[PDB]
Amino acid sequence: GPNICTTRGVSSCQQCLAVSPMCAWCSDEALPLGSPRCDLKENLLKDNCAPESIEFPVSEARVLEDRPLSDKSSQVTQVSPQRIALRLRPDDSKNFSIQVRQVEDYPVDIYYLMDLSYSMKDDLWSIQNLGTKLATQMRKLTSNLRIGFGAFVDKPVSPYMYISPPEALENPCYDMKTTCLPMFGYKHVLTLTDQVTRFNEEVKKQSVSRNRDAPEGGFDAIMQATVCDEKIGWRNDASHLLVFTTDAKTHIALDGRLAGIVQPNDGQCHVGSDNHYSASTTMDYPSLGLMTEKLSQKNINLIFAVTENVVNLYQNYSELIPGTTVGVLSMDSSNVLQLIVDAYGKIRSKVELEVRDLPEELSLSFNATCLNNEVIPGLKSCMGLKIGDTVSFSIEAKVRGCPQEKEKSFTIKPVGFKDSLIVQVTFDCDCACQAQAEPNSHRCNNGNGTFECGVCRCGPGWLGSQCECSEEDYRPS
Amino acid sequence: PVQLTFYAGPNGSQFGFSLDFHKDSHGRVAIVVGAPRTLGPSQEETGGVFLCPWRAEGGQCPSLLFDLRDETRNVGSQTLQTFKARQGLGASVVSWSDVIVACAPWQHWNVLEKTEEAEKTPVGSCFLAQPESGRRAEYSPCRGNTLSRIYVENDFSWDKRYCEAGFSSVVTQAGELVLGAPGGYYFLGLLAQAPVADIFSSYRPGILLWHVSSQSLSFDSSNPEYFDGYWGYSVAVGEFDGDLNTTEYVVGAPTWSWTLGAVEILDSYYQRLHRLRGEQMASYFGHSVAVTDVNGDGRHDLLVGAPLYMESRADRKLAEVGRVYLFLQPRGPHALGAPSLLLTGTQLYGRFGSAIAPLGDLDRDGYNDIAVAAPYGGPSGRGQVLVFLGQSEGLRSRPSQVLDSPFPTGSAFGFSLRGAVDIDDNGYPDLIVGAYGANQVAVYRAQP
Ligand SMILES: *[C@@H]1O[C@H](CO)[C@@H](O[C@@H]2O[C@H](CO)[C@@H](O[C@@H]3O[C@H](CO)[C@@H](O[C@@H]4O[C@H](CO)[C@@H](O)[C@H](O)[C@@H]4O)[C@H](O)[C@@H]3O)[C@H](O)[C@H]2NC(C)=O)[C@H](O)[C@H]1NC(C)=O
Ligand SMILES: *[C@@H]1O[C@H](CO)[C@@H](O[C@@H]2O[C@H](CO)[C@@H](O[C@@H]3O[C@H](CO[C@@H]4O[C@H](CO)[C@@H](O)[C@H](O)[C@@H]4O)[C@@H](O)[C@H](O)[C@@H]3O)[C@H](O)[C@H]2NC(C)=O)[C@H](O)[C@H]1NC(C)=O
Ligand SMILES: *[C@@H]1O[C@H](CO)[C@@H](O[C@@H]2O[C@H](CO)[C@@H](O[C@@H]3O[C@H](CO)[C@@H](O)[C@H](O)[C@@H]3O)[C@H](O)[C@H]2NC(C)=O)[C@H](O)[C@H]1NC(C)=O
Ligand SMILES: *[C@@H]1O[C@H](CO)[C@@H](O[C@@H]2O[C@H](CO)[C@@H](O[C@@H]3O[C@H](CO)[C@@H](O)[C@H](O)[C@@H]3O)[C@H](O)[C@H]2NC(C)=O)[C@H](O)[C@H]1NC(C)=O
Ligand SMILES: CCCCS(=O)(=O)N[C@@H](Cc1ccc(OCCCCC2CCNCC2)cc1)C(=O)O
Ligand SMILES: *[C@@H]1O[C@H](CO)[C@@H](O[C@@H]2O[C@H](CO)[C@@H](O)[C@H](O)[C@H]2NC(C)=O)[C@H](O)[C@H]1NC(C)=O
Ligand SMILES: [Ca+2]
Ligand SMILES: [Ca+2]
Ligand SMILES: [Ca+2]
Ligand SMILES: [Ca+2]
Ligand SMILES: [Ca+2]
Ligand SMILES: [Ca+2]
Ligand SMILES: [Mg+2]
Repeated sequence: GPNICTTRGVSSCQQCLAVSPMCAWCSDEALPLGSPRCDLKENLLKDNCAPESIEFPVSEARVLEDRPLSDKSSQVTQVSPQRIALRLRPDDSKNFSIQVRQVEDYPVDIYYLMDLSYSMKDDLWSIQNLGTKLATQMRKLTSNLRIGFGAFVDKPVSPYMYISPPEALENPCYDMKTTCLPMFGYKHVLTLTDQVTRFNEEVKKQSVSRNRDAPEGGFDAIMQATVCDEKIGWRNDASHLLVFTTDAKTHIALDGRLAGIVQPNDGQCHVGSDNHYSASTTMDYPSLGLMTEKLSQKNINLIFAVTENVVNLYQNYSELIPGTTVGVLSMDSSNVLQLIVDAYGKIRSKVELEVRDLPEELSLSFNATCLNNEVIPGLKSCMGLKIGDTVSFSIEAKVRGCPQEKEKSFTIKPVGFKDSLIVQVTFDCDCACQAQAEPNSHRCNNGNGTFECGVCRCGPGWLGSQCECSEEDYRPS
Repeated sequence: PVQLTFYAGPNGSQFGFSLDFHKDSHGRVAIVVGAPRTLGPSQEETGGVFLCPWRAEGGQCPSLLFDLRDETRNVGSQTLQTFKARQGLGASVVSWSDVIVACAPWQHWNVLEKTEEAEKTPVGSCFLAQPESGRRAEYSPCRGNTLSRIYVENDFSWDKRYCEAGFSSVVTQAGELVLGAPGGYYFLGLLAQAPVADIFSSYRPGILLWHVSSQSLSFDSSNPEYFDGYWGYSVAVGEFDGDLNTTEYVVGAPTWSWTLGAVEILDSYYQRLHRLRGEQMASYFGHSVAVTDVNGDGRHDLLVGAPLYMESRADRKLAEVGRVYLFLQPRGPHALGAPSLLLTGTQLYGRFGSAIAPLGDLDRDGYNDIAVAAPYGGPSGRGQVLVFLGQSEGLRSRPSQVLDSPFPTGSAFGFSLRGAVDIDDNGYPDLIVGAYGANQVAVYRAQP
């Protein structure tokens, strides 16, 4: 039938093909009475004229770099294929599937709070191990990890500390005739870092202090750890873990009334250039609500490692505080390592992608097929991605017209992944046969016109097939 | 709301830590306010007591004269030194007849005898002021000649070195003052009851240490469950066993039995009559226990605040709001059981239940009404006070009225408040809130 190629065209190969992609050109000479050279490929085949000169360009996607994705040693292939080469026609659409698989391990930042009370001394050694041992567990579980720790005793205010004799201020252990360092509220020791040896050395360097009341200000230390960002150097794009160690009761909110401190501990950091809680004497123990809010907002999981003697207290605390876990702090920390592994096993990442260096003229559409094997249109990322899962996205790109540049290069970058997909697109507006050119030919009415793939275009108006109709003549009625 | 007077004080002195009402024999009613960090003539923060008269404009008040000078007494080859520096005078102020009792739990007291010393621990000393007679006496059951070594050798039994005397103060109808100090017995806590007249008569100048024959201290308990429980954090006086003659003492401990907290009702002889335990743990059950017949049938009822209580409404999200527990005394000689009622707050992290100040009856009809503190409540998170209109059945969950905190952030408005006393003699109690953060006290008259 007439279709669309035959109509609204039949002037040149470029315009003839520009009507629609599904058009073909018959370069070889044939009968012009049937309006050939612009019609469906099937119609041209029925009309012959296929001496290897058929001009029916199509869009073909060529893969340049398609290294296999990592399955498990210096490749780390997260996106495959890596580099794509594509050829497009004006007013055309084509689809391509891109697969992405997780390779890199999940980063982790761990904070360790230690008590340095006199009572803790007997168990102090043990808690130190619980630090370093825990680090070892994360050393064999992941490659990217940061670890930091801080120490706490109690607020530096009476009656929590001895004031008589005056030497008690610099050495409260006067009754026992022993030397102990002054008791302090909170003292951040090591910021988050990958230097495990320095972490162990600083943990071992810590000593013990003395206080009066059995409860200790662990809530202040927890709030300081979970409230300071620059001092602790938390990473936004990484999981966070907190491990607090103790042996005896822990101070709770409103206890400072005994020492004369009533102002709460707000969600602000009060440790700068001194590694000390300057406002400890004027800030009260934060309640469980503030700590829970900080943990939820910062996405921090808290593990209370305590001795079996008062383990029930911290079991009750965990029951009251969602998201935290309880473990036994003793010669063996298996009950803590198992809980840490279980918590780390629930970490879930997200796979999102963005496109850059693309002119707004081109249009794009996509569908998502995650591990659920369900095709969803309009969603560029599912929820609940785990290491080893492969996600395939079918992106369909449509281009209208032929850009003057004729060559473009754009990038598809997954969110949080350095690797990216580089796609180079080319366009072929002109026809191959036009390479012949033949500016002058005797068939254009004795060399008075231009010839192009079987059609003579001549003069400023000469439109006849033989290039003889002229511009003022050829006016039949 | 307009008639909300403000009483100020010295700049940067935490004016409003504790407040109470005083009614001297002259017939003039005043507000006693204790600023722990009052700046004295020596440019040192020790503590001050302000007897503000009822003034519409409020403002600064004439600080009542008190012995802020250290007394280096010598007796019995021993030196008694009163370390009044940073003593926090005014943490608990009460009145009875023409006597004003102002206690300083942080007033460190020391005894020097050769190398050994008693240490300047916060024993707690209470000044008795009688302006009409111009008398300034001192009372301190915690103070004693016993040395630290004696306490250490006897397993710390009857440890009266860090009592923090005067943490809670009550005046009985008979005329005997009862002081509860949770710091006694090595933070276990203790109670000491003594007539005011006996101590006043036995007081002599320049002594600072003298045994009182009429003193009655609590009996020490060796049960580990009481260790670090703070038995004495809140003290109330009432009747629960039906004996009108005898006065029963209710002691609310927030850290009793591994932070669970509880309230113990005991007879006048410091013998346990009944015990009550909270439902949820870590809620600070026992910060302030009040005794009042909410139902109104002649039997006192117990009110306990738990500011740290955590509740949940949707998604099983445990959020800290606070709670109030009501225990009703059963008719006849019957022991109390589970909490009669439980009331929950609205604001998040408001510490609803930190302090409970009885208001007696608001509408003066027969139904008792109470007030509770939310020191850091409100949409902004500055402070709130919730008024509960009691009912014969019990206490309504939804408060009748809520008062916000006009002071800036950090004022901790509502932390300390007292009621059940009328200043203008209008027939209704007048509420006072000791906002220490702003160094101001807010007085508002409750108009039903
Ligand atoms: C004691 O009482 C004061 C109230 O006066 C409490 O608040 C303190 O107020 C003083 C006011 O002298 C303030 O110091 C001033 O800070 C100014 C900057 O804000 C200084 O520069 C001033 O700037 C003005 C605006 O540009 C200008 O007009 C003026 O001429 C001057 O140049 C000024 O010189 C003073 O140094 C304190 O910062 C302020 N403190 C706080 C914490 O806000 C004070 O808090 C009370 N004391 C306690 C312990 O609470
Ligand atoms: C915090 O952790 C502790 C563990 O250290 C949990 O202890 C548990 O406490 C409950 C009681 O709340 C125990 O259940 C029973 O308790 C009764 C004693 O309570 C009795 O209660 C009745 C009213 O029901 C009263 O009339 C009685 O006078 C008396 O007070 C006891 O007799 C039972 O045998 C039984 O133990 C539970 O056993 C106990 N568990 C352990 C391991 O000790 C505590 O529940 C927990 N806090 C919260 C809020 O769960
Ligand atoms: C990625 O997912 C999208 C879903 O939005 C797929 O688009 C769908 O593709 C199919 C062809 O595979 C289209 O089918 C055609 O539908 C038209 C009617 O619109 C019909 O006339 C044709 O005969 C044919 O059936 C479909 O319309 C289109 N849209 C939807 C909503 O399904 C896309 O194909 C997927 N990617 C790949 C590479 O398959
Ligand atoms: C404690 O309760 C008892 C009752 O259980 C109260 O006892 C009362 O004491 C008064 C005296 O103070 C008694 O009055 C007496 O009356 C007789 C005449 O019958 C007279 O001769 C005496 O001189 C005396 O005035 C009264 O009868 C007695 N009550 C009873 C029921 O016998 C006591 O007052 C209470 N304690 C306090 C401090 O209130
Ligand atoms: C063991 C004495 C020294 C304790 S401390 O001053 O060094 N403080 C400990 C914590 C602690 C507190 C109290 C305690 O029980 C004290 C026992 C009190 C017994 C009371 C019981 C009731 N009757 C009076 C005595 C044990 C340890 C520190 O880590 O710094
Ligand atoms: C992209 O679209 C083409 C068609 O435009 C799809 O081609 C199909 O390829 C499969 C084999 O891979 C054949 O079995 C189908 O018959 C083809 N269909 C058509 C209509 O040609 C192609 O699958 C799509 N996806 C990708 C990644 O190229
Ligand atoms: Ca220990
Ligand atoms: Ca301590
Ligand atoms: Ca009785
Ligand atoms: Ca009753
Ligand atoms: Ca009423
Ligand atoms: Ca009034
Ligand atoms: Mg300790």
